[PDB]
Amino acid sequence: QVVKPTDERIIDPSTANTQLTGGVCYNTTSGGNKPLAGSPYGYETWIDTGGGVCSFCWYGADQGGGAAFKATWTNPHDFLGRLGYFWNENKPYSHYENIYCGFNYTRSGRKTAGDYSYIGIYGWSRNPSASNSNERLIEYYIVEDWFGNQWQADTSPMGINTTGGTVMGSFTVDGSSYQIIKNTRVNQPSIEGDKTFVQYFSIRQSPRKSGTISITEHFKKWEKLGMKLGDNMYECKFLIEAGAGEGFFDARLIQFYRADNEGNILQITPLEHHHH
Repeated sequence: QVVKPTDERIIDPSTANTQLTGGVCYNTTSGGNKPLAGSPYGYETWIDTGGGVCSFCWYGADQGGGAAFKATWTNPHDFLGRLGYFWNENKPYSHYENIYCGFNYTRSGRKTAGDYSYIGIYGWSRNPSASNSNERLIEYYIVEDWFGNQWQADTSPMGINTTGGTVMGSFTVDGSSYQIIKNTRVNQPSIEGDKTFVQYFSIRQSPRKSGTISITEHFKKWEKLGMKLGDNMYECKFLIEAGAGEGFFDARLIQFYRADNEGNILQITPLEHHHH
């Protein structure tokens, strides 16, 4: 019986379409999470110097929901820029309760991010007590949008031809069905070095550029399908990933908040209510 938060600090994503200015930009790999001053969030950049130049700019603590960013890339090799909650505190996802992200962005069009690309929520979690050694580390995506490619429209959701792995099931939340995929990465790079791990994906069947993501509902449905996250969630951040191409991403809103089952706010940016 989870009640949607209605708190006045929550920015309606559908009309949060005012261009932001005064970004602070990072053009190089950050080497993991880096906390931001005056902010609950941290950023990470993966900018591969064997490929092209990228830029990643945070719009700061006092506008756009506190987590808005802009990114540009020029023929990268798998650029990832991300910003949001960083945890790795040895607490399960359920400790952080009901997690929401309100977003609104523009981006470049179809075929401007290479053959694969991802926009949405991203992170990792650790489950060392899993019987299956392959499932003790988890990388996860909730995919709201992407840039399509030469063979598929950006209006058409990606499938397992992009993600790899196996369709485990589906559910409906936040106005769309989501396809749930599980993939095993065999001796691939990770936050624990090169090893076998699993990826969980929720793919939004109707892609979109603004709205609200009920993140915890994804964690819950993954868990009911046997896709366990374990007792140490690493992070929960908004992501732009571009395989290649020449494009941009520019958020007018990224707003994380957390709330209990009654809907009451536990954490939110900005912290204070809106004097005239």
